[PDB]
Amino acid sequence: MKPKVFITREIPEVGIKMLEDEFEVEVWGDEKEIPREILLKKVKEVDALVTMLSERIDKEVFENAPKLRIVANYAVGYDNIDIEEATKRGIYVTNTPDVLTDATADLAFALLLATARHVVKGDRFVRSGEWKKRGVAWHPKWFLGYDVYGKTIGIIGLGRIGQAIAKRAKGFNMRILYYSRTRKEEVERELNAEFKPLEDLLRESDFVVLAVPLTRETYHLINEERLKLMKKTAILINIARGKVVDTNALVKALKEGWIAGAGLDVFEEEPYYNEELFKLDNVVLTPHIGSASFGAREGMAELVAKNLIAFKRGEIPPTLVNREVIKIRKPGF
Amino acid sequence: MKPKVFITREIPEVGIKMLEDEFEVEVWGDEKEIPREILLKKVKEVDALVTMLSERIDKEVFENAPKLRIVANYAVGYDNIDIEEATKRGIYVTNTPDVLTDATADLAFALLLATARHVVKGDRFVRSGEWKKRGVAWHPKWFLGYDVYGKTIGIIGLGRIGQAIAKRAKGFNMRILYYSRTRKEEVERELNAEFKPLEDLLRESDFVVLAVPLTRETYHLINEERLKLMKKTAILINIARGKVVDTNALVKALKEGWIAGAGLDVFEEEPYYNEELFKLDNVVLTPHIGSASFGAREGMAELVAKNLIAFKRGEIPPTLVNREVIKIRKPGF
Ligand SMILES: NC(=O)c1ccc[n+]([C@@H]2O[C@H](COP(=O)([O-])OP(=O)(O)OC[C@H]3O[C@@H](n4cnc5c(N)ncnc54)[C@H](OP(=O)(O)O)[C@@H]3O)[C@@H](O)[C@H]2O)c1
Ligand SMILES: NC(=O)c1ccc[n+]([C@@H]2O[C@H](COP(=O)([O-])OP(=O)(O)OC[C@H]3O[C@@H](n4cnc5c(N)ncnc54)[C@H](OP(=O)(O)O)[C@@H]3O)[C@@H](O)[C@H]2O)c1
Repeated sequence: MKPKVFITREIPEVGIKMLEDEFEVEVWGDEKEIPREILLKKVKEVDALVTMLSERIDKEVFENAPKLRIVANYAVGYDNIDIEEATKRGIYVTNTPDVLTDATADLAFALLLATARHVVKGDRFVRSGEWKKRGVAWHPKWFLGYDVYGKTIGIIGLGRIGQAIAKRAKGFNMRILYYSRTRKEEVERELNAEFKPLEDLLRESDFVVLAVPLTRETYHLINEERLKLMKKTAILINIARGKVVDTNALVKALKEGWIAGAGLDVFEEEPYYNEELFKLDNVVLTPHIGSASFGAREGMAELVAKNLIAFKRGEIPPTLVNREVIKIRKPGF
Repeated sequence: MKPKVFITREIPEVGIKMLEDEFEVEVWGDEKEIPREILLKKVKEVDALVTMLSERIDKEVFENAPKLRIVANYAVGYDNIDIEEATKRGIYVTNTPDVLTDATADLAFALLLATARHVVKGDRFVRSGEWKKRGVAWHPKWFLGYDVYGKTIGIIGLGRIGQAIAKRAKGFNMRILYYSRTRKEEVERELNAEFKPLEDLLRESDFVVLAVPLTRETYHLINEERLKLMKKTAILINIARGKVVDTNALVKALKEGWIAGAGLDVFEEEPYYNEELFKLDNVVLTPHIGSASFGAREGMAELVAKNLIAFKRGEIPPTLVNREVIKIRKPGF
């Protein structure tokens, strides 16, 4: 097991064990992200690298790692890596798609429902004792929320996660609108999803769910202008990336009644704190837990081991991101 | 509009307006439940009565209401009314089924996902600034929750709400088990739901959802013995009636790890406070808001008016509960 690999955070043990007999494994042990200073130092003799979304694996990193031929991100997204600079150095970059799809769609719907029906607020009300204090049991007009069944959901990014979200929406007999770079008719057919230019999707939707990678294009896709297109009753759900939304524009819309509420799993800076946003009652927040299900994180761990182990054996990584590097160099150490 | 009617709480105005031109409408205006003292006094000259879940419409009430010939409950459940004593006195009792089905199923699934994925907890963590304070952005083992998609759900009471919940479960490709008093083949066929004696449903389900009315039989159906039957990974969802569950047994199961967590919308006493339960992080609570969607509450108001207006025109109420009273006396004032 000559191949050296450094994992920047403690992923589920199943992945670690899978790599044991094939690699010399070292793993960062503190919960907080690893300081760059230390990282630059630990990547000197490594062949493989397993990083997290929060870590920025740019050019400076690839420089201090002369022997690094593969970087397996422990996420499906990969906007934290400079994939262009890596394809140049013949460095393979993998990710973990599909294994975390259901957990992320499951969380998107939890947010949609929690926001639409005020579960967080109602919980605080009960748990704090306030409900008991008030002496009121049940009231016709208390915590009135929005209907979900039969409503129109507009998925922005009908990819692996987007499609999973649409499959669930069918269970809520929703009318499914979606905006995406292309139209895959076999997908439109199976899900009964209808393409709509972004402006139309924003105008006709009761729930708008973001599920696109973060790129130059998607950066601030949801701005103060597009926020005005949505209905005053619509709710926005973001389980994509924090920067796909203009927080300031969003905070304005919520305070100004442009839309009804928001469920946010991601933010422009993580961790995040914003007194204004957090004062709001029509907002539900979670600390980037989209893929946090026992099953998903375990599957991610196993998929990363598969990619690194296939690369060892001179094979194209099952979930290789930049296939254009197959040319610059072939699989191996 | 000779007929007099007294609504015990301010239901959506659309219902009041519908009755305004056919009845002499009076409505209790405080938000807290009307004191019995005042109530007994207000029902003296009333022909119709519109009550809430919170009010106990027993014999003592039917007495002080010599003209009262119809009590429209503003709820689908009716365990708050002494239906027996009413059918005796020739008093028609109606409820509001179907109009609130979707809102309750929607809330039931919202609790399911929020408990499974720690939504409430995650929000407190983010909102309180604690997440920012700790310095960790994203961690492989943080807030790990349970998968929903593909899992097994056991619906106890496959009625109007139960079936709605099963329709949504299909959206999560769940395997649907269900315990109920009878088996309706056409329903099993449409939902792909499989009957299972209560005991098997409890051992095989990852999510147990209660949707039965409160009765002698269902009283404390979920006790310390049946809770031991559930998986240590299972989650219990109660959107039925607080007393269908033995809170004490539940609190025990939760602290002891007999089951993973609970999502509760109803309680044995409302409003409710319980320091032990509320200290728990694997419990999600909401103040009996199951039917609190704009559409549901509005449809309930309109349905109650349709019932009262049909009874006036000498017709059998569309959603008449106690049909055995059709004999004791015909429809009218
Ligand atoms: N919150 C969490 O815990 C969590 C968990 C997992 C993933 N995520 C986020 O979810 C993202 C997507 O995940 P996925 O697996 O579903 O990836 P994916 O399938 O590759 O992407 C989904 C869709 O985004 C579309 N898209 C890309 N750029 C677009 C643009 N400019 N305009 C419109 N549509 C665009 C893609 O269309 P085409 O492919 O046809 O161009 C694709 O249909 C990840 O990249 C990550 O940022 C968050
Ligand atoms: N939390 C909220 O905000 C909220 C909102 C609305 C309603 N609710 C509660 O939900 C209850 C059910 O609503 P629904 O419209 O679905 O009523 P439903 O359709 O009349 O009843 C649902 C099911 O319960 C079954 N059942 C009754 N007794 C049982 C027993 N002893 N063992 C097993 N199954 C039994 C019934 O079977 P059978 O057909 O064989 O009798 C039926 O299949 C309401 O009565 C109310 O208590 C709560």
